[PDB]
Amino acid sequence: IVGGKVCPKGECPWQVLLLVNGAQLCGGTLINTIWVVSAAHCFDKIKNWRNLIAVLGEHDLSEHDGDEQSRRVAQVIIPSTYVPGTTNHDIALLRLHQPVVLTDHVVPLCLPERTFSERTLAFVRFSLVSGWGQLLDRGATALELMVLNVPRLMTQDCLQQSRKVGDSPNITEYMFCAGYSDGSKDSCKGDSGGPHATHYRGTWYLTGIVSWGQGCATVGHFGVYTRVSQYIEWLQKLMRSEPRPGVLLRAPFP
Amino acid sequence: GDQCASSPCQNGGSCKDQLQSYICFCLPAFEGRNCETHKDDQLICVNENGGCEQYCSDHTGTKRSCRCHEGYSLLADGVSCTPTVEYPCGKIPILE
Amino acid sequence: TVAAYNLTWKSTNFKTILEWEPKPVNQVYTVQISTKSGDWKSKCFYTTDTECDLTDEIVKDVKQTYLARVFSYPAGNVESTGSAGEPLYENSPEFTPYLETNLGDERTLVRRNNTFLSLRDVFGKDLIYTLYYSVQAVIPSRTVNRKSTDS
Ligand SMILES: C[C@@H]1CCCC[C@H]1Oc1cccc(-c2nc3cc(C(N)=[NH2+])c(F)cc3[nH]2)c1[O-]
Repeated sequence: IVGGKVCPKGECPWQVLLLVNGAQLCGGTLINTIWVVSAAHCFDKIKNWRNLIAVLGEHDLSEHDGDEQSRRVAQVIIPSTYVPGTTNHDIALLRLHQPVVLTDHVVPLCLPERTFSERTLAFVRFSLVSGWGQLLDRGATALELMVLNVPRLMTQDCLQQSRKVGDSPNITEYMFCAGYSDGSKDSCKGDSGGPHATHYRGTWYLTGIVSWGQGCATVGHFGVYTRVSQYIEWLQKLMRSEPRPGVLLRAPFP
Repeated sequence: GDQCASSPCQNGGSCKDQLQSYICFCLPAFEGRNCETHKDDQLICVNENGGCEQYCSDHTGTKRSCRCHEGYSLLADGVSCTPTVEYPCGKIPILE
Repeated sequence: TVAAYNLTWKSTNFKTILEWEPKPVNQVYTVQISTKSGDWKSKCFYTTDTECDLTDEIVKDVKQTYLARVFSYPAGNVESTGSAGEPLYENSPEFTPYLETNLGDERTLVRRNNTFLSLRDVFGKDLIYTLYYSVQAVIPSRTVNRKSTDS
């Protein structure tokens, strides 16, 4: 997170940290004791599928205090429309092997109803993005969970304000931009998969997933988030399905 | 309407004449150039979430209904939700 | 759907109306207004009009700068969206009531404790008048619309 602050211990109770063989993979959000949402590209190169773990209650990556819980990830489900290597349909729904326990340091973020999201949350200006990713582009990742408040933009305004090229894909209806164009704040590498949470009348909801961008805090650029409102149907239907016998599952989308 | 002369300000507003133009000083419940819109008649879900704390549903020829997320129950007022669980989602326990 | 154009703010003694074009042909518009760091609030839901009174919102903090946009929906399908799943819209100019409304003891459309405030209650010492040495109201610390007209 570039230009953020430290999320005081416990103020980001839904934050998940995915690890592959002990190494940081991506961030994730907790929607309920056994389901976690992340970004699909985070699994583009996973060949040690049974070495994938999720940590909750995590704050300070160096020391260990009581509060952390680790569970293995039993299944990873990504849209059938995602293409390894791209940024569209960048969502992954993970089924933990056993549930986590909720405590003051482990609480899920509400997954909102599509209409409420599209119609009300989408117009809340600021949401928080968080993680243990780089603190500057190509900089050092963090140790204490960092959080940043970013303003959201409608694509017309994003396309209008962003500078023409770079390895920048299009902004599809499955993405949205939030951030600053003056290169002061943004999400970055290591934050990918993590949350974009919106606060509406006392509760927090999951509106986006950290997905991609031109560098991190690149001038004339904004951060791009997976628009979760477009997958709620899909998520809910999957979280009510019966376990099917694969670790990586590509589920039909729509 | 025409400037003041033709009492353009509806629903109890007062007109003020300007350089041809006029201004209508509407009453608390109406707004609009000519105090024509009733603030009290736009209880729809696209209008400040219908006043619902969490979910809103609009209904044909009948008032909109507010709802809640799993773990929450709708209260008497018809708009607010309270948690019916320990760790209701989207709540931060140390800030509660 | 076509996007509105020429969004303009018409404001006198804080009565603020936004006006735009075109006169719709089978489409409706909704307006959203905000302050740079505030949430957007919608007004004039699915209207065929080309103007939207925003007084109520801008007189909450006349010293803020507001931005507004008008969405265009085909009539019949108020859930129409474009390639990016959002409704077509266009933004207005920014407006800072306090430094841009036009002037004409006089009361304004600014309200406080359910009543209205007056020109001086709002411009206190930024407001002076002229005689020659007829009257005109002037706010010499403005950039635009510094003087009013006469009587
Ligand atoms: C963890 C997966 C393993 C497979 C290949 C990509 C890698 O993840 C990444 C590798 C390099 C960069 C990113 C990354 N840069 C990012 C930049 C931004 C931003 N400008 N706001 C962002 F939101 C997410 C990003 N994610 C990233 O998420």
